[PDB]
Amino acid sequence: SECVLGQSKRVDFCGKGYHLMSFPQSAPHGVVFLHVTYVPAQEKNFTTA
Amino acid sequence: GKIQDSLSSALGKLQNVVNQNAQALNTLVKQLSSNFGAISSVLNDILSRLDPPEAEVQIDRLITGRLQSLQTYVTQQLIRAAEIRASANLAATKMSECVLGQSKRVDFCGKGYHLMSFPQSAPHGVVFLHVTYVPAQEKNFTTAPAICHDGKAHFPREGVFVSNGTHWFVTQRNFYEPQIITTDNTFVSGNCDVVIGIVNNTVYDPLQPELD
Amino acid sequence: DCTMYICGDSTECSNLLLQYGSFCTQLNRALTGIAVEQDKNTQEVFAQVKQIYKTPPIKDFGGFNFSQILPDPSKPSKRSPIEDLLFNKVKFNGLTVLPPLLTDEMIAQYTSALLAGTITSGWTFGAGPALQIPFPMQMAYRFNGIGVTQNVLYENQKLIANQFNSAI
Amino acid sequence: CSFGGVSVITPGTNTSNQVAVLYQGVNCTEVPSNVFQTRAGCLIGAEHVNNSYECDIPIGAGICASYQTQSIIAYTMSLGAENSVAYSNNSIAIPTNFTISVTTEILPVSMTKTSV
Amino acid sequence: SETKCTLKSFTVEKGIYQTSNFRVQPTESIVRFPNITNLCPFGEVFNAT
Ligand SMILES: *[C@@H]1O[C@H](CO)[C@@H](O[C@@H]2O[C@H](CO)[C@@H](O)[C@H](O)[C@H]2NC(C)=O)[C@H](O)[C@H]1NC(C)=O
Ligand SMILES: *[C@@H]1O[C@H](CO)[C@@H](O[C@@H]2O[C@H](CO)[C@@H](O)[C@H](O)[C@H]2NC(C)=O)[C@H](O)[C@H]1NC(C)=O
Ligand SMILES: *[C@@H]1O[C@H](CO)[C@@H](O[C@@H]2O[C@H](CO)[C@@H](O)[C@H](O)[C@H]2NC(C)=O)[C@H](O)[C@H]1NC(C)=O
Ligand SMILES: *[C@@H]1O[C@H](CO)[C@@H](O[C@@H]2O[C@H](CO)[C@@H](O)[C@H](O)[C@H]2NC(C)=O)[C@H](O)[C@H]1NC(C)=O
Ligand SMILES: *[C@@H]1O[C@H](CO)[C@@H](O[C@@H]2O[C@H](CO)[C@@H](O)[C@H](O)[C@H]2NC(C)=O)[C@H](O)[C@H]1NC(C)=O
Ligand SMILES: *[C@@H]1O[C@H](CO)[C@@H](O[C@@H]2O[C@H](CO)[C@@H](O)[C@H](O)[C@H]2NC(C)=O)[C@H](O)[C@H]1NC(C)=O
Ligand SMILES: *[C@@H]1O[C@H](CO)[C@@H](O[C@@H]2O[C@H](CO)[C@@H](O)[C@H](O)[C@H]2NC(C)=O)[C@H](O)[C@H]1NC(C)=O
Ligand SMILES: *[C@@H]1O[C@H](CO)[C@@H](O)[C@H](O)[C@H]1NC(C)=O
Ligand SMILES: *[C@@H]1O[C@H](CO)[C@@H](O)[C@H](O)[C@H]1NC(C)=O
Ligand SMILES: *[C@@H]1O[C@H](CO)[C@@H](O)[C@H](O)[C@H]1NC(C)=O
Ligand SMILES: *[C@@H]1O[C@H](CO)[C@@H](O)[C@H](O)[C@H]1NC(C)=O
Repeated sequence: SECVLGQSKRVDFCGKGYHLMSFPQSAPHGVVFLHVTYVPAQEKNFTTA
Repeated sequence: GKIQDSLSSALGKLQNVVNQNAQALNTLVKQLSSNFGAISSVLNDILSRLDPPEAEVQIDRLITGRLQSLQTYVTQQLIRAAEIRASANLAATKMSECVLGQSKRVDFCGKGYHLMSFPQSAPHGVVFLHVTYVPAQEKNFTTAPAICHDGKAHFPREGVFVSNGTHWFVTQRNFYEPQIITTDNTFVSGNCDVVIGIVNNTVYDPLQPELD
Repeated sequence: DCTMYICGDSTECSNLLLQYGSFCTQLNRALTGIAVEQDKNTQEVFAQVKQIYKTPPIKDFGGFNFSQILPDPSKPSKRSPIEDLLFNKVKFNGLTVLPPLLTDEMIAQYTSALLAGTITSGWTFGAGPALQIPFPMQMAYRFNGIGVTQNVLYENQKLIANQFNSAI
Repeated sequence: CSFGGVSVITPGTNTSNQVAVLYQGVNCTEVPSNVFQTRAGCLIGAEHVNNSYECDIPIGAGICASYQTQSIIAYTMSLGAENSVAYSNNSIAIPTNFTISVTTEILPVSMTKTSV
Repeated sequence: SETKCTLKSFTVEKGIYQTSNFRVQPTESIVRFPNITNLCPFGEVFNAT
């Protein structure tokens, strides 16, 4: 309901990172969720105020 | 007004827990009339046609059976209570998140977009009345991701660019309410040759005429 | 079958076991409840969709490529490539195995419809009628939901689509 | 041998007194009209149709029964309607109205406290 | 009627009910065995000198 039919803001409920979207696949007696997330990269430091 | 009709004319989840408990309590009492391999089911019948050395062996056969049956009753109640406990834990979370708040979780407080919830008490449980918003009566338009104007690319601040066939407007995404594209409801970033799907159209400046 | 596991054919056993009351009726009720719960588990996970949605015959999704997870038309089961990989990795004395109510063809057909709903309508089919939107614009709506400004998607569309494709 | 449970399918005595019978995972040639073989056993007293409806009484392996066409029939359940989204690379649908809907949800919180 | 008896009621509501069992029946008893054999004399056990 919450990761395939919508976008979640709950932390770590749909993978690591900021949840973008999720796709379901059927397994024998089970389900597999492929979670697509956004992960930030290559940071620089700055002065701030 | 329709909840009232549909109920007055559905509480199976509450009926089932009542039925299960009664069906178990009856099976417990109906076991007080089995022999388990004895001469009768009555202690006043083994204590009346047997001497004490022979009635011990027949009383123990009843004791073992009745202990087994009582302990089976007590195991199945632990397993049924662990399931009622999880249901009540979900009801306590729905009372917090749908009645004292507005939830954004999809399909947690009804089907649609949650507006509000109302609780009602039931015999051994709770009924939630979920009020949600459902969109209706859709039309198609044609879209673009950005608008090119003066060599710049414009994106909507909080909407979508749509076209009724010949003209270009901005709406909000869930309710159709078109507006003229101006520099107050769009923002600029970059030149209009890296986005794919840009269309050419004029972005209206409110100061430029009015001042002049 | 409690009686056939215990006694088992013999008749001297059945009359002796009749003396224990309803011990075997309780056990069959307990096992039948479990078996009825297993179908409701699957109905609650997979039958979460009103209609059986289909993807259009083109695959113009903004450079995004979903071919490894869409159904395979050249198969009796119509599973996808990854659902085929997952399915290759996983009578007695009164004992019996009942079949599930849903075939796994039906389960694969529920999952492909959930997939085509998402790729074509975003999140609108989960709250009502499915409203089509182009995939790049839906991806840009989702970038807003994590707090990134939506030109970051449109100016990096090709790179973002390549990264998705390599991760898949 | 072929031992197995016997189940009775009824539309409810407040509708009819006809009945169908499932011999579970028994080959339908060794049971002792409509005899129909299922992946779940041999069904007697229901006719097999070619339509597909929403599931009514679940038989198993995709087969359901209903009191429609009476008597008892067999078939393969229906997953649901069929909706076809007119997706394109530059088309959008936007709603022009709404409905306010209200639904119910029932939950057990307690059971009876017994002592022995 | 077998359903009404299984439920112990006079009104059954719609559903599906397990009512009994079907068990094929076996006829005749074939007793197989081996060929060769003798009368196996006990006349040297009970009649020894
Ligand atoms: C931002 O600057 C900080 C220093 O203020 C960097 O942390 C230094 O990192 C180097 C290399 O890993 C270490 O040897 C130093 O000991 C760190 N400084 C301190 C005070 O511990 C940090 O790596 C910089 N990050 C970026 C993205 O530039
Ligand atoms: C949006 O436009 C599409 C494109 O025509 C409409 O979908 C078609 O509708 C006709 C008539 O209902 C069908 O015969 C086609 O099969 C549909 N799909 C196509 C052409 O790909 C749709 O009705 C429009 N939606 C709204 C809300 O007006
Ligand atoms: C798209 O909407 C515009 C509304 O801005 C329509 O254009 C106007 O239509 C009204 C009534 O027909 C006229 O009085 C105006 O002169 C038109 N122009 C403007 C600038 O307002 C246009 O007809 C619509 N197009 C379609 C295909 O429905
Ligand atoms: C959108 O507007 C720009 C600028 O008005 C158009 O760019 C011109 O296109 C013509 C025809 O291809 C060329 O001859 C000019 O040299 C272009 N000028 C510039 C500054 O690029 C652009 O073609 C328009 N887009 C569409 C689809 O009509
Ligand atoms: C989607 O990705 C698949 C890869 O998983 C592409 O199929 C492969 O394409 C390469 C060349 O691009 C071939 O060498 C492989 O044999 C293909 N594998 C197959 C067909 O199973 C597929 O072409 C991509 N889709 C699009 C539209 O490009
Ligand atoms: C939005 O939908 C409502 C219905 O939910 C429309 O209002 C109905 O209009 C019809 C015809 O005028 C009346 O017979 C009904 O009594 C109205 N319903 C109610 C609850 O008042 C409304 O007209 C629609 N709006 C638009 C712009 O289409
Ligand atoms: C031991 O020898 C005696 C003597 O023959 C056997 O007695 C014979 O038994 C059979 C069967 O009971 C009779 O038909 C004969 O008439 C008996 N013979 C006599 C002379 O009376 C006896 O059976 C032998 N013991 C065993 C174990 O075979
Ligand atoms: C959309 O697809 C059409 C093909 O009909 C193509 O001509 C056009 O360039 C495409 N536009 C975008 C933005 O993908
Ligand atoms: C049950 O019987 C009553 C009266 O005989 C009738 O009103 C009701 O519709 C019946 N229920 C069904 C499901 O047919
Ligand atoms: C039942 O037995 C017949 C005779 O061998 C066979 O043809 C048939 O396939 C059997 N039933 C099933 C379901 O295989
Ligand atoms: C159902 O359709 C199939 C098509 O292959 C046909 O062979 C069969 O006779 C049909 N069944 C009935 C009962 O008409």
